[PDB]
Amino acid sequence: DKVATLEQILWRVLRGNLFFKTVEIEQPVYDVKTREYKHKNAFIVFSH
Amino acid sequence: AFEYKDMEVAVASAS
Amino acid sequence: TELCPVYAPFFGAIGCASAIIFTSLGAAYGTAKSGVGICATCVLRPDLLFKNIVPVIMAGIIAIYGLVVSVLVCYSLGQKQALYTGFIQLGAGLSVGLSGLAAGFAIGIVGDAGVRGSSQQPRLFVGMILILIFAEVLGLYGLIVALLLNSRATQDVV
Amino acid sequence: TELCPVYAPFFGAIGCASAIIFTSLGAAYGTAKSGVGICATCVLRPDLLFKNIVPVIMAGIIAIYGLVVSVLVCYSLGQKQALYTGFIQLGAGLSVGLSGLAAGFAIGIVGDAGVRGSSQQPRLFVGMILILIFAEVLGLYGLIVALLLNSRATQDVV
Amino acid sequence: MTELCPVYAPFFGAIGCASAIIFTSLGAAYGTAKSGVGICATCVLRPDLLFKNIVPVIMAGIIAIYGLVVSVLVCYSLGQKQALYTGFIQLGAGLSVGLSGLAAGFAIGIVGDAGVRGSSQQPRLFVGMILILIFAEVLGLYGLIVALLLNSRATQDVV
Amino acid sequence: MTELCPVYAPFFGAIGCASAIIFTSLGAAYGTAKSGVGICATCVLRPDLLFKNIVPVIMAGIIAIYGLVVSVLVCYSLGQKQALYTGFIQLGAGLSVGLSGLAAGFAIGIVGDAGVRGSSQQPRLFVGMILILIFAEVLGLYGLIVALLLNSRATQDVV
Amino acid sequence: AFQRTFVNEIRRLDNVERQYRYFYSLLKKHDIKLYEGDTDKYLDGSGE
Amino acid sequence: MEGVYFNIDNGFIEGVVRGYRNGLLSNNQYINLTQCDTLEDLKLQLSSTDYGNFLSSVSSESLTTSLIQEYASSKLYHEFNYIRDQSSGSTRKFMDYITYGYMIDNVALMITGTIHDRDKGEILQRCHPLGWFDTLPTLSVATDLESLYETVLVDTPLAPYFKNCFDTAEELDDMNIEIIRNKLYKAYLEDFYNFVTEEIPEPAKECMQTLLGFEADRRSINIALNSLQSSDIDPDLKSDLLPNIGKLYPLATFHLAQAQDFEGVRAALANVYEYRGFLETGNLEDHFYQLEMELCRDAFTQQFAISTVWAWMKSKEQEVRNITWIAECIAQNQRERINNYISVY
Amino acid sequence: DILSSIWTEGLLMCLIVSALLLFILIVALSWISNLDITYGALEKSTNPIK
Amino acid sequence: SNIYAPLYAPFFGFAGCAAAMVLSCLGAAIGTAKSGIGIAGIGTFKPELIMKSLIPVVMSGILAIYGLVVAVLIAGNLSPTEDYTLFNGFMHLSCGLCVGFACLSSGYAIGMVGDVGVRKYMHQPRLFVGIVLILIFSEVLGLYGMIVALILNTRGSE
Amino acid sequence: FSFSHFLYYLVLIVVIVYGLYKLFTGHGSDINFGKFLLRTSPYMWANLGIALCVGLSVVGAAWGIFITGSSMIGAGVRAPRITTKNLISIIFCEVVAIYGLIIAIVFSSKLTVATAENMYSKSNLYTGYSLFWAGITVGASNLICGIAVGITGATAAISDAADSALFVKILVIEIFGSILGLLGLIVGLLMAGKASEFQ
Repeated sequence: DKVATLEQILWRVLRGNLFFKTVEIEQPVYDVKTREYKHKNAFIVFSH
Repeated sequence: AFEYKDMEVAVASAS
Repeated sequence: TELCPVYAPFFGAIGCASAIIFTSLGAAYGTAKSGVGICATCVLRPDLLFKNIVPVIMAGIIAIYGLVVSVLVCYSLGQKQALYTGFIQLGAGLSVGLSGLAAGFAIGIVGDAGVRGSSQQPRLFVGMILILIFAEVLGLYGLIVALLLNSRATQDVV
Repeated sequence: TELCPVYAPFFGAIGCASAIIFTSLGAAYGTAKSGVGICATCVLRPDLLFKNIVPVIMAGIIAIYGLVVSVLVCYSLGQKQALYTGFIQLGAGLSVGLSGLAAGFAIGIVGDAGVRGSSQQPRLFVGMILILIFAEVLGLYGLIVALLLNSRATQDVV
Repeated sequence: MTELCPVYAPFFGAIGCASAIIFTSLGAAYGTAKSGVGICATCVLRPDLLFKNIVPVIMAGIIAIYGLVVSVLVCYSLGQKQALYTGFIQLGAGLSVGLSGLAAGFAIGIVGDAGVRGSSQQPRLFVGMILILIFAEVLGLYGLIVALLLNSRATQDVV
Repeated sequence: MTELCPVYAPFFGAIGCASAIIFTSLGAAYGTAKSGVGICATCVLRPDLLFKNIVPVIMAGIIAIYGLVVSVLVCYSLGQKQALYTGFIQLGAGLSVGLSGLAAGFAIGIVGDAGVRGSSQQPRLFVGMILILIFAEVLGLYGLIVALLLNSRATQDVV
Repeated sequence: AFQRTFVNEIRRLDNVERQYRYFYSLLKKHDIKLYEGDTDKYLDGSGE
Repeated sequence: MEGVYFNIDNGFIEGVVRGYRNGLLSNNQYINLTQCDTLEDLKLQLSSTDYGNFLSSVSSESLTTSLIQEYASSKLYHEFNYIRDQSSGSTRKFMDYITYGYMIDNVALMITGTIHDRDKGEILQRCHPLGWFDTLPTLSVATDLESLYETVLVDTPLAPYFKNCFDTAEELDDMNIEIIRNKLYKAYLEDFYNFVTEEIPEPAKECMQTLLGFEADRRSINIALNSLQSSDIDPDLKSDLLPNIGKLYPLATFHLAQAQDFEGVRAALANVYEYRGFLETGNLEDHFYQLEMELCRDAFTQQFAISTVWAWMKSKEQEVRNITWIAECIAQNQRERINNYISVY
Repeated sequence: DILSSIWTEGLLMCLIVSALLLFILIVALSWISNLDITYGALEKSTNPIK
Repeated sequence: SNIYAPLYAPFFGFAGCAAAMVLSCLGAAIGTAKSGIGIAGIGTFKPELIMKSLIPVVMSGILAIYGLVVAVLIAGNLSPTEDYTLFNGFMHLSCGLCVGFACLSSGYAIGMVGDVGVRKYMHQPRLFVGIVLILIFSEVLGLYGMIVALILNTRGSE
Repeated sequence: FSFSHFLYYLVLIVVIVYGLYKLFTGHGSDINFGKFLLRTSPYMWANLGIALCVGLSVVGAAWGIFITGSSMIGAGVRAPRITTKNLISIIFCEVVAIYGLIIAIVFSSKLTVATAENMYSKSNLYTGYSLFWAGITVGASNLICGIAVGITGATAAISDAADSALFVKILVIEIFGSILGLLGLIVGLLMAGKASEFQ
């Protein structure tokens, strides 16, 4: 849900010099905090 | 009278 | 000649146009209204794409109904035809066109609701297919009425 | 002949098309307005899906009434018909069209409300069915007037 | 002039030749302006997907060519002394292509902007966008088939 | 018929006799409703000002009496064999009192609502809103005078 | 209702009912079927 | 008239919210709650109302005054979210406009809590779950406003309301955040009045105009009575905090913007008829709550109107304030002022 | 003594019936166009407070 | 034959009956429906005030009696055997329009004042005598319409 | 932009310019509404009366039914016992269409075939005029009656869900609102009383 929100916020912070990258996770990760299945995915952001 | 209560119609009926 | 006047092929060409115009105008609403909901719910669940493509296909069958009726009307026009043939051709155009328009509204709204609903509950998809079959026969009834009119256009015409 | 002029088939051919254009346009409203409430209800409780599809079926009977009147009226228009038969065919088509157009709207709105309010309070299924049966006999009343009026189409006309 | 081909008979053929390019231009204009705002909003964050997103505009450009084809086919059958039958046929062919292209252009714009906005967050929606844009492109193709069949007759034993 | 007294002539006096009572009833109804809404909303806290604040309803009921007077004076001039001149005079005499009474009814309704809602908070405002409602009522009287001066000429020196 | 007699027994017994509903809810998340003794005869029947 | 086209998409909503109205506690039920001895007696006595079996599955000894209002508020918020999921078109916009006023309070609470260096998780609780907006916890960074609006607030629906707010360019203290909150709430009340005027039909139009006028008047009086305290504000800098609607706007907001002491506020309200019985009293907010409840009761007489959705939502929130006030007196044995609840139904 | 040469009493009846049927069609499609979906029931929101 | 009595003159006389009944029924229904909303809106708070508050529902029922009297007097001057000149048809159209628009305006006024009067009656018991006086002033409009119609009805039937 | 208002203003401009042209040319009697009423066939007027009677009665019944039915289903979630109590609010809306059936049954017995000569006579034109306006009168009165009784039925359902002692007092208003359709029926049967068939 929150990949586009991160990428938009980090675009507006880093002024268009971001190197965002993401790869999906095909199985749902059952959480206990909430009680749904929650499709997640990875991210990496490069900055010095 | 008394009747059989069937717990699944009593657990969803409470909360 | 009081039964084949000069303005008699106006209504025939108007009906031949009206079939494809109103069925394409209904199919376009169904396709657009469904595809906005398909492209919105498959940014998260991309493996439901070829399963959710059903309401766009059922919206595209209506244009084939209009095409069949307008082709069959177009192969019966002529310069010296009667008013009776022209009135039958206009009625057969308007029936399939406006019934296909109604079925296109129904398919568009129910596809846009049901595709967005089937991503939360996986068991709703056969319910959407059950409702979309009841919307698809609303164009098939108008197809039947238009073909049944068109069969009477030249039978005892003098 | 001034008793059977040449524009006399027009009032038949637009009365036969009006029976299926107006009833399918009401069936589309009933089907879409009910199926949206069906797809919204069954996200949380999907075991009520094939029980709540009654107002989609019941809105599909009105298009059958329009199809029946369009078949009956199409079997009685010809080139040399009179104005008496032409205006009776117009009256039958307009009767079943205005009666199927409002019954479909009422079935849609009441079926939407009933499908949404049968999730909470499961006793409101019987109330929904009892209101929807009384909004289905209105298109029945138009069917009855159209048949009663078509019974005198071509019997003593010259 | 005479009874069967009067002097107001080339009026309908000129309305039919004009309205074939006009409503298809309206359809192409909606599909280009509506889907092209979604391109300029998407390609700020993802610039290298620019030429994969021009495909709704190429789909909208084909609809304007259909009206061009029908309008140049009708224009080489106009005459000072043509029948009312020919004017009616040319009017119907023009209206068929025009209003079918108008409906197809509305559908291509409304699917295309949401598809471009969606197929950048998800690189698997490109194929689905192409497929739904194919189903809305063939509507103008159906209108073109109907108008080519109408213009095909138009002079058969018209005297 | 006669060339000066055609058969369709008492149509016009039929539209003039009706429009004197149609449009004054709309003005009287607007004035009465728009005033009475303000009278009910004010007398919740001040019930002793109930009979003093009902003069906007009395000012708006005189308009219907104006229209009633004109409609019963036109009616004893209508006949089967009258002229077009008489029907034109009756049409104009109906329309003058009708639309002038509609305007007076709108003014009485608006100013009566605003003055009844304000006079509970200031007892020296009531004579000031009487003085405006005289100016809002003589408009219908001007329409009445024009209608009666017209009606005094619908039969004089005709043939 | 809080001033009637026999209200402390109701509080004790529906505390027990609350705990039994908690047990039945805890038989979810680990799919264990309830016993369901179908002998509805040793309580209700003839003889009353 | 109004009932001809109202029930096409709002009849089920109307019937459900009128049935919600019928569960409001009347005056005898608060007397029966007042007579309770312990808090379990309050639980049994609330079980015989339309709250019934909502403190089931808690305990007999984990029952606390905080937990009672937490559950009684969560019931209300689930009911609001149920009504809003069945709405479409204009009613959905009406209920989103109800939500924005809680979003503003969440924004001010998060920005204030960021300055005092406390935990993000404890500001994310006590933070009114109805105005949520998923990017809210991102407000715990970058303590000036220009790095808040340019990163996260432009995507919110609160973005049009930050127009009159950019006159500072520094970090924020407790005064500046309250100025920002008052300016946002001014722009919100004016925009929601303008939405009601152009788009809601008439018997709900006039009801929502007088209800939003009351809200604007109460905001104006509290801003005037919180600005004569230990501060120094230029009088034209205070007229930007008072909303442009209500029945005390075109004259009395000129005088409240210039009131230097407490007698300048009593002189400004002395001309308006519905007020000036308020500044000699016990509590001052117990006049506003009483008058709001008499306004909300009058809104339930209009039958084909969505103002009912407002009038329920403010009445039920009064009810959760009453029960807590009883539960704060039973758990602390402070029966002296226990009958000071506010009940109109 | 006829009505007209172009606005005859047979063209006018066809136009009266066409105008009535167009009026009913336009009113019905205006009812059709004001048809919404209530999107809030078809999705779900996180809200980690609740 | 008779130049003053053409054969289309019954059309306007029946349009008089239609206007007189339909617009009076509309005025009575607007007066009854808008007033009953306030009567049932006060019912949840003070139920004991309802049986006194049924004055505007009875005030608006007399309007349909005005239209009914004028319609049954116009429809008794119509016959396919009698003479029935155009003057009589123009008079009956004028009768119908007078009664109909007077009763429509009076019913609107009774509806507005009855709604706001019954709703503001649960707070002040002394406000009832002022409601009845404004409701008497709002009902004389339809009486004026009926007087003009009775004078025109006895004036054109000669 | 109010495009329908632009259509209204265009129609008004064309009507005024056309009538003013016919006056100033000298041919103002060419716009002859009386000759239209003698040359138009009486079967048109009779069948439009029958069709619009039953169509408008059914439309009013359906309108009143969804107005009362939506609120009755919404007020039954918390009080489900209002359902069978308030069914007669729907019964009053649905007898509106049975009156349209009765009128269409009475009037369709007069649709006989006339002869070529003796066609546009006084009696046949009278029968067309009477059936047209009688059908319009009973259909429009039944549309208005159905909508009014539907509004009162929705309000009575809300009041029954509030307090069950209120439904007896709100049912009185539905009795007043239902006499309007019966008066429409009486005037429809009386306007076409002396009208012969189409001999």
